Amino acid sequence: SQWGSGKNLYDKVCGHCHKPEVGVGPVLEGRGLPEAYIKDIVRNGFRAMPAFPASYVDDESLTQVAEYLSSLP
Amino acid sequence: SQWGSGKNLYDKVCGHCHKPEVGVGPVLEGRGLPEAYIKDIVRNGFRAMPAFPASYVDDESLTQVAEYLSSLP
Amino acid sequence: AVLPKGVTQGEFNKAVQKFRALLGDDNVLVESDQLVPYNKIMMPVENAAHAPSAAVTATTVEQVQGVVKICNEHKIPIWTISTGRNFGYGSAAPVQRGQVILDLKKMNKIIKIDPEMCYALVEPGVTFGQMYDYIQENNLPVMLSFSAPSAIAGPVGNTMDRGVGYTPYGEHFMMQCGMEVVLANGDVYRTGMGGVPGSNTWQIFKWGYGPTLDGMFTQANYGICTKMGFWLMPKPPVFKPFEVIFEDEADIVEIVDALRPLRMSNTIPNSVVIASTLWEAGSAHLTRAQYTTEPGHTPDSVIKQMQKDTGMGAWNLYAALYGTQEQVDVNWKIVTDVFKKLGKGRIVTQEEAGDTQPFKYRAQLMSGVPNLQEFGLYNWRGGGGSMWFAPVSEARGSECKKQAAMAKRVLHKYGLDYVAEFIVAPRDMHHVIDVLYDRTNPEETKRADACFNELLDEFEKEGYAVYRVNTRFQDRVAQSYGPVKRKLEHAIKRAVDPNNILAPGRSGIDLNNDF
Amino acid sequence: AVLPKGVTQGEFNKAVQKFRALLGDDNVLVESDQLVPYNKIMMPVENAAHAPSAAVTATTVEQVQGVVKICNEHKIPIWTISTGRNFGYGSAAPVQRGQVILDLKKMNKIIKIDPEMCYALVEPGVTFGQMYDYIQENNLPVMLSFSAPSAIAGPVGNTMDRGVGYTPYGEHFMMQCGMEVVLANGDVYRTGMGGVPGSNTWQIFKWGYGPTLDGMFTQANYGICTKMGFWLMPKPPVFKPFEVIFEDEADIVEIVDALRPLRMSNTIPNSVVIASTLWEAGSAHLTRAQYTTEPGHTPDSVIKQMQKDTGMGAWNLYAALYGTQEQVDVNWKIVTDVFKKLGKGRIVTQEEAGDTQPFKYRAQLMSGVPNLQEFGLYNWRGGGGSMWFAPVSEARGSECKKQAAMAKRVLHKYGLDYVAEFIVAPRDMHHVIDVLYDRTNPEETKRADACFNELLDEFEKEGYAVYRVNTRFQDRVAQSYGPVKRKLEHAIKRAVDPNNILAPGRSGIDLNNDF
Ligand SMILES: *Cc1cc2c(cc1C)nc1c(=O)[nH]c(=O)nc-1n2C[C@@H](O)[C@@H](O)[C@@H](O)COP(=O)(O)OP(=O)(O)OC[C@H]1O[C@@H](n2cnc3c(N)ncnc32)[C@H](O)[C@@H]1O
Ligand SMILES: *Cc1cc2c(cc1C)nc1c(=O)[nH]c(=O)nc-1n2C[C@@H](O)[C@@H](O)[C@@H](O)COP(=O)(O)OP(=O)(O)OC[C@H]1O[C@@H](n2cnc3c(N)ncnc32)[C@H](O)[C@@H]1O
Ligand code: HEC
Ligand code: HEC
Ligand SMILES: [Cl-]
Ligand SMILES: [Cl-]
Repeated sequence: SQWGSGKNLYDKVCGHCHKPEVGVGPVLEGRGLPEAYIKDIVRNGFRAMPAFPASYVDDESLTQVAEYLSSLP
Repeated sequence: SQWGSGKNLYDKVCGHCHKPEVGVGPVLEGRGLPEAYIKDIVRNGFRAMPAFPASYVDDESLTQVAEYLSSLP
Repeated sequence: AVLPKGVTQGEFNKAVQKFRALLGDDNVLVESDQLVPYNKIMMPVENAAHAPSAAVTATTVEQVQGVVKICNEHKIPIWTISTGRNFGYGSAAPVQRGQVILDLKKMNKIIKIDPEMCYALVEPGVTFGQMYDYIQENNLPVMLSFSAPSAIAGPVGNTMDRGVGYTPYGEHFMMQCGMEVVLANGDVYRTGMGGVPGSNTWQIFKWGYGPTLDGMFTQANYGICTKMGFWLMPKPPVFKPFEVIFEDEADIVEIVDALRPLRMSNTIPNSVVIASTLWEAGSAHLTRAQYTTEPGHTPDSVIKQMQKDTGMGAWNLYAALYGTQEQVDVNWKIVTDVFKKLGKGRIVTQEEAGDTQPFKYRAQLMSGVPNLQEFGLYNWRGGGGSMWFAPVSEARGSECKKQAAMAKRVLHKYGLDYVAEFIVAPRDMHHVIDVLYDRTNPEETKRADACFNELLDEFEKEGYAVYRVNTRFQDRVAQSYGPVKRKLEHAIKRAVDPNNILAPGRSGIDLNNDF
Repeated sequence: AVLPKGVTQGEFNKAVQKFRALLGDDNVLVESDQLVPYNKIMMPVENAAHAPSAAVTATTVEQVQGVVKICNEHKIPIWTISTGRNFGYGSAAPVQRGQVILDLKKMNKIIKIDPEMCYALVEPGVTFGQMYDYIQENNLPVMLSFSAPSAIAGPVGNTMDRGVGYTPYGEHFMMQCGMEVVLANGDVYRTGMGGVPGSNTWQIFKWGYGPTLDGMFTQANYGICTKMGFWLMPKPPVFKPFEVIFEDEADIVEIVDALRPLRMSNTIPNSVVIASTLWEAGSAHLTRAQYTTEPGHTPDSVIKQMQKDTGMGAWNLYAALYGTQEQVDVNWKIVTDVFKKLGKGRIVTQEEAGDTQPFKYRAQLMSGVPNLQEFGLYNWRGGGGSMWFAPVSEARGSECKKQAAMAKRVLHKYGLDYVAEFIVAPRDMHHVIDVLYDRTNPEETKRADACFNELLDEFEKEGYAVYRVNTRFQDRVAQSYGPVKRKLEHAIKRAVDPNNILAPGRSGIDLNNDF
């Protein structure tokens, strides 16, 4: 695994903008967003949010982060 | 005149090695060295001493420095 | 579909076949769905204009040599990226429609971090985040220098574009020492001391012998950087960040002139950032929509109200002090007395603005700890439209007033804001302006493009030129520097890249030009 | 008589005719008696090997453009010099027999010295002496940086060879900002911001946009530098020079390792020079003949006696402190405590060694006031034989012991002395060795040439290469850096100089080579 765990990809990349204390992006923690949605936003990017290619964040790490996000309160 | 006076060429170039307090080169002050000799040493250089081309120290400034050196004690 | 300029479908297919045989199938990307994330741009133009034909991922130098060999055979234009986080400058997308992307993100090995000699030798894909973890895990007494993208960006790519940071090692190219490039002919060239067998001085002595060519490769297309070394600041025992808030907009003239001798004598060793209200606001995560919904720029009235509500000034300066407690206390007295003699601005310390933003992020940026807080600037108007317009001037206060009025006038004409900061270095001052707009709105997008062209025209007329710009305006900016420069640049290009495969168009260098 | 390689007497005569028509009669030198002062060399070879065919003196850029135009017509190899005081590196003499000397000594105008932005824009012929007078006359608060030749040497020539000084601005090429070069095709190229019409930033921002080429010209033959800008250090209110004398030769290992963090953190801002006994002796004007007349090297016995008589140590370190009284006093406490904790060496202040030499000259060199005292090194053995051998290493103490033993062993083998100094910069250590011999003695001359070759072979084997060398060994040193570098260098040379007129042979770059 490229980032090891889903918590790792979140702490190293996503959380820098998404963690509630930062606030550049909306909270993703425990919102139940589908994996297929999280994959399209990361691969296409969304307005202010940049896109990450597979070389940076692969499909497998995307599944892991999607699962880590759902499991939180 | 390129250096203006003979005292000037001495203070700006020659004296930096030749003034008694420095001592890289022997004392030239009041030794009565011929102008024709001072010209050949400057144009050829002499062992530890470098050579200065006409563009740096012209023939006329050489005559002036020769004359300034003789007139000192 | 999307094809390189001058390459036929059959010739492109032979090339993609050879790319697969060399790299594997999962390292060659030709489908729209896997190519789409490279296309994301904040430039006022449709994606189709900077759409790549393919994307290959190399992991070794031998593979890069293989890629250029194939590219020479079938005249395939290749655009090289490292971490590809060049937001406001083109992102990861090519300069021209149809080029293949050489993505070196996977070539991510930290080769050496010497904690005694204080240097690092890394590969293109290494991010500042990756480096920070390694430094924190292994307890190395070194400090890192970067800009806002920090965590997700990298040393190699930022330096190839001659980017800047906020620590005393903030001038990144000045701290670069040794690089390895693979030339268009497949040859591996090492700058400085790297060509000497058995040497341990590649990241120690910059120049080497003979012409020193590191600079020839930065902001150019004469080679693909595969390794790069740079110097790291030793971690000081004491770090002292501070802020000075200023109420009136006209104060900028006296601040810069008072700060210059302190910055030139190295009393304040890091680059002094003096941020405008809107920059300060976007970074503290305030949006325009929560203050006014009126069209056009943000009026002086609401900017004055934003200042009242938050306590932020017209100009907010951030700087830092490093060294031992004793040398910090002494430099603190010198900095304090200059601000007191001026009778303007209030000093805000680490004690007062504790865990408050924007102080917290700037303090982190000045001490090499990563955070992406400044990305709030893209939330000011939203929509994902952002271009950097950054001219250079003398670190003279009269230059602040001159350039600000010029910028503000052209920005307001097109309904955009003056979101800017001055980064004062010893002699040079950078006027970093973020022309932010809504890229989803086609009308605002067409005005942003027009605003950008006019900012270049207006500034060029008064003798100012930018030193880094987005891919769309790269050929235009090349013109600001004159014809002889362009003639010399194309002469070197013909010599090292006869087949014009190495990123044609980068910085206005393309063999299809008439120079 | 003496003619250029490949040029016939008639073709040379047409060229000299055109040189006269363009420049005048008194600006074209073809007679032996006026060409002889350019021929003076300290290299172990007869004058005939580096004898010029002619010598032209230009005063304007238009004349330089005229000279290269004529040189292209009749394939005349031109060797460019500024102040031409390159002692121990080839002096003013060509790299190859028969080249014409473009002497730009008369092009001596100080274009601008900004006392606020702290920069200087000068022409090739300007000397440091000329600059010091102008600074003292006009009461400018700037400081100058140079090496021993100081007064008689110049900023342009020293920087084109990437020379070094002794103040915090001692790395001269690092402080260079903006240059103008005339290319082989007659075009006038300006680096950085100089190509932008109406700009005032040429000596303010180094890089500009696109590839930054200042480095491409230094230690190369791709252009003739006609103007050069550089940064000047603002004069500090307090200057504090000091010396630390060390009795034992083995102390060098602990000194360097203790000094590195102080040098890396900028507590000691200037380059720390650690001089050996014989360097210290020659600079204090002591000769070998007043101690021993025995053949071969100077034995350890007499070096020990020289130390006893004068009070000079095995290693003598000189450094300086700059800033306000308060920051100097603080840095003084930090430097003092490091030497006390080491328990070695005695501190000598400006109070103790008042008007005594060698302290006085080093203190002057560290504060930008000119003196030629260090020329006494040529009086150590006399005869006018001197070559600089200077490899680079990490600023690590174990490297001092390693390189010293290697150098000392090869020098003694040929009957020559180990006259050297280490110049410690933040990460790089420079082992400057002056291989001094008697050039009037043909046997000692033949051994000096042999000694130099062996020093290159011995050091290259252990991974060390030199970064600057005399004209005679320039092609040899080019080999230490590898074939790819040489191939790239000749590729650029074919592109900017197709007719091979611009100093062929400089740094091993010549189109008659097979690369
Ligand atoms: C959004 C934002 C961006 C900022 C910023 C603040 C905000 C809020 N502040 C910046 C600042 O203060 N200083 C900067 O220098 N930049 C700032 N930026 C922009 C930022 O995204 C970039 O500076 C930087 O981090 C770019 O990203 P990067 O590090 O990923 O570099 P890259 O891979 O995109 O490469 C850049 C450029 O370099 C060329 N190229 C890359 N790699 C190579 C190799 N190996 N060989 C040859 N050419 C190479 C290429 O043209 C590429 O686009
Ligand atoms: C004798 C002595 C010499 C020393 C020294 C101590 C002593 C006792 N200490 C030095 C030191 O610490 N640091 C140095 O860098 N050098 C020391 N030197 C040698 C010293 O003489 C030289 O460094 C330097 O001052 C050379 O003299 P210069 O300043 O006159 O330069 P130059 O005119 O000879 O030019 C040098 C070199 O550059 C090329 N060239 C010159 N000018 C141009 C232009 N305009 N365009 C293109 N190429 C140019 C050329 O190859 C020339 O030989
Ligand atoms: C800052 C540079 C970001 C990083 C790193 C990541 N995201 Fe993000 N994300 C960011 C912003 C500014 C926004 C809002 C964009 C807008 O204009 O609306 C987002 C949004 C998302 C969403 C959509 C949320 C929603 O619809 O409620 C998702 C699913 C998302 N981001 C995911 C995501 C992941 C998985 C990331 C790590 C790989 C990641 N983001 C990083 C800013 C930033
Ligand atoms: C230091 C770099 C020097 C400068 C500048 C000048 N001179 Fe010199 N000179 C120097 C030395 C080291 C020596 C002795 C050389 C040796 O090997 O013995 C000299 C010698 C002379 C002499 C000969 C005197 C004698 O006693 O026979 C003359 C006439 C002379 N120098 C003249 C001279 C002039 C006119 C200079 C300025 C243009 C000048 N020197 C500069 C070292 C240096
Ligand atoms: Cl972009
Ligand atoms: Cl010489």
